[PDB]
Amino acid sequence: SITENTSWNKEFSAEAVNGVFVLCKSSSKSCATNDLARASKEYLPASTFKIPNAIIGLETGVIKNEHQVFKWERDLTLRGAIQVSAVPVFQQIAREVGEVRMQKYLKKFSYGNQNISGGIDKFWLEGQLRISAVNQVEFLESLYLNKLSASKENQLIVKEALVTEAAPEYLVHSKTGFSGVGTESNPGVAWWVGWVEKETEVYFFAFNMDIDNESKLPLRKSIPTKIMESEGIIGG
Amino acid sequence: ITENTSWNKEFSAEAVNGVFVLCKSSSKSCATNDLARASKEYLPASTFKIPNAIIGLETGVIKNEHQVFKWDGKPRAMKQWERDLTLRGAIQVSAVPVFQQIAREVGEVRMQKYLKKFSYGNQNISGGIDKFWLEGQLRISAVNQVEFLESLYLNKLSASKENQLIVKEALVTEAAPEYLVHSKTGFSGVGTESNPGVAWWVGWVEKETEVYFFAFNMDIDNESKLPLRKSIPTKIMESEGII
Repeated sequence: SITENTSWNKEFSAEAVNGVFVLCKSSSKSCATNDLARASKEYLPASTFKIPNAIIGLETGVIKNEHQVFKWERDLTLRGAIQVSAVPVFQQIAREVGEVRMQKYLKKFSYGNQNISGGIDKFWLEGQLRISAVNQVEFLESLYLNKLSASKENQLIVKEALVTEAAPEYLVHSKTGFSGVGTESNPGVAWWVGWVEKETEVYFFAFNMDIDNESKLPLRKSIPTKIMESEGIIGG
Repeated sequence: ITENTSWNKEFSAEAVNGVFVLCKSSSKSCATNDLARASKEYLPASTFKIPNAIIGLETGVIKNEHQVFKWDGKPRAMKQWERDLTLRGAIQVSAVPVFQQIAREVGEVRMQKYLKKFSYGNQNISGGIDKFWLEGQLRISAVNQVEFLESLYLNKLSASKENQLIVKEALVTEAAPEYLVHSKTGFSGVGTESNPGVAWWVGWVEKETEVYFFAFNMDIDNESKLPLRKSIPTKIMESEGII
């Protein structure tokens, strides 16, 4: 069940932006958001698509194993290619997977509008593919639980590649995305999605915002952090 | 495996008797400050949580990656262990009573089998099923730790690849887009001035597309010197440009 917390709008206003945050404790049955309408609106996933693309890459055999090196401006591991800008790597993966297989996996994953038109190597960046913050949480929860239609091994491999913060009792798996800086009337979209394991609890999250100014990009992390901090998740 | 006498500099200041073993790419290319001590076997103390976790998973004693080890509200030796812990948490805070109970459930026969498969030190689990790695006769060298960890990195242990991956994520301690560290500390206790305890730091570092396996141990008779198990090897690694 998802509920609306309009008091969270203060954190978007303060900084002057239009966006949404979805935060779920334990499971996607217990979620809250600043804006119910926008929580279900679908946007270009941009680099958040590397999550399903890597899983599909591994399942189809296009990516050999966790230790494959993607050789070149620099050579990258799977983790490095996900965490850094590595355009050509994932373009090459998508072309190798192919449209029929890509379409079949997005069906199995219930990934957004499942519309991959616009070119096999750019549909998630300039094409027709769209996904909501709610659908991102649902997808990430399935991954967490090894419930996607993929081997547990491959789900595990991608999950370690997504670790971004680590402490003994606090672990964060996450991924950013950004379609580009658009204009005030035709803004781009920026994302931060993932999950936080704090002690024995887990929190799934998905954030997106409209971006029409290059200087606003860091808000994709700061706004969610501030909201999570207010919920008591960050530290004590 | 060559010996690097220049690395002794890092141990000289603190009068530390210890050894560091560092291997670039594979265990076929290693360096150490003390060739003799590199193969000398010591109590693994909490570094044993690595094989123990894998064995707990393989035998079904540990259900999966999301198992919660519930605290019963009864006193534990460390306040940091007095709470519900995940598998990763229990490893990271080195929650001894959690792993003692795992060991009991695994049992002597299964434990012996897996230590043989894993080529784990002297494979001597005498001393009581819940204390052999802490005060018993089990002994492993720094070189053996590097061999074992490399197997784990490569998914080559005789355990499911899923289970090896689960334990690998539980060992992550430092994360960045192109830098990742998997590691585990150990500390047997302070022994005596005459028969000192041992402290350990073991693990591996992924930097860009390279991997480095490492194991450190030292004699310890004063708990105040404990951070040197991380600081000495960190200084050696940073001086080699592993940062």
